[PDB]
Amino acid sequence: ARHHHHHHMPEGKIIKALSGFYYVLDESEDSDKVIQCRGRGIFRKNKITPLVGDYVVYQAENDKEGYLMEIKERTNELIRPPICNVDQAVLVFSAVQPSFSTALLDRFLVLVEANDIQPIICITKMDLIEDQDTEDTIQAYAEDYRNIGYDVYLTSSKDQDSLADIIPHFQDKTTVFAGQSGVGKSSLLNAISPTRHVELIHTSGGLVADTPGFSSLEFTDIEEEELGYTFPDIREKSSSCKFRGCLHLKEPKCAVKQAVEDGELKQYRYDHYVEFMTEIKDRKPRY
Ligand code: IUM
Ligand code: IUM
Ligand code: IUM
Ligand code: IUM
Ligand code: IUM
Ligand code: IUM
Ligand code: IUM
Ligand SMILES: [Ca+2]
Ligand SMILES: [Ca+2]
Ligand SMILES: [Ca+2]
Ligand SMILES: [Ca+2]
Ligand SMILES: [Zn+2]
Repeated sequence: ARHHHHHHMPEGKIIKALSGFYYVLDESEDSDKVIQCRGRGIFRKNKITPLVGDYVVYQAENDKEGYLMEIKERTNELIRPPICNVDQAVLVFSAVQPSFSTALLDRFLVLVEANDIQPIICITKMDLIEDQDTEDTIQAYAEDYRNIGYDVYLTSSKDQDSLADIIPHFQDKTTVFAGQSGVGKSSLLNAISPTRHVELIHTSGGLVADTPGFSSLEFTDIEEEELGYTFPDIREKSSSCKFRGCLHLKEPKCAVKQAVEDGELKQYRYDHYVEFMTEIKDRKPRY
């Protein structure tokens, strides 16, 4: 028979943090159990605030609140919402209503990439396209981003609500939704179907944040030499640039610029790179 279950140091993930308690999901036993914990019974001197998404060691006894013992090193941390250890971001945009913008997509991609997160791309409202030229343009963009190496899912509004092709990605990951406010929120609600503080919702074998990420798109923490790494296409071509640390702006014998000339890198990707570079540089005085 089962006895003394509570005399070990189990591990779990913080899925909710509210009013002085931390709710820890523990999948490591036949049970799916959520344990209400205080952060205080050990974990100091160590003033670090626990965050939703933290991987923790905790202790808990029968019919008593638990206590966080140790917070594991964080792989990443978002500021708004305050969450950490995020594996993936589903970036949701509309094909029409409003018209799809590679500029907007590329900005979100940079932010996700710069936070050590894997982007997944979702273009919805495909059902609202009547013009064949509009359909062809969106299919071409989708193939472009697939060729860069992203997963790209084209969905109808009242259909994508099912999230059929996205759901498989949730398993054993922590995921956030971001992108356009309208479609991003509606897709997210669809995902987690059966200010407030963010929670992770346990669904389809993984965790999904109940608040959109990346609500502000400033590049404040990104430096000029770091930007190219967030464009996998530019990043890979940068190996062939003559000068080391080439920023792919006015340098001669730049492989990135040559690739754009040849059609090996999309013109719009490079155009956005240069635009974002300018924005980064404009933070500071120039000499
Ligand atoms: O996974 U990293 O820098
Ligand atoms: O996960 U890395 O370069
Ligand atoms: O997920 U990336 O370069
Ligand atoms: O996950 U990466 O370069
Ligand atoms: O997943 U990658 O470069
Ligand atoms: O899997 U790769 O660049
Ligand atoms: O998995 U890779 O760069
Ligand atoms: Ca622009
Ligand atoms: Ca896929
Ligand atoms: Ca709740
Ligand atoms: Ca590389
Ligand atoms: Zn270059």
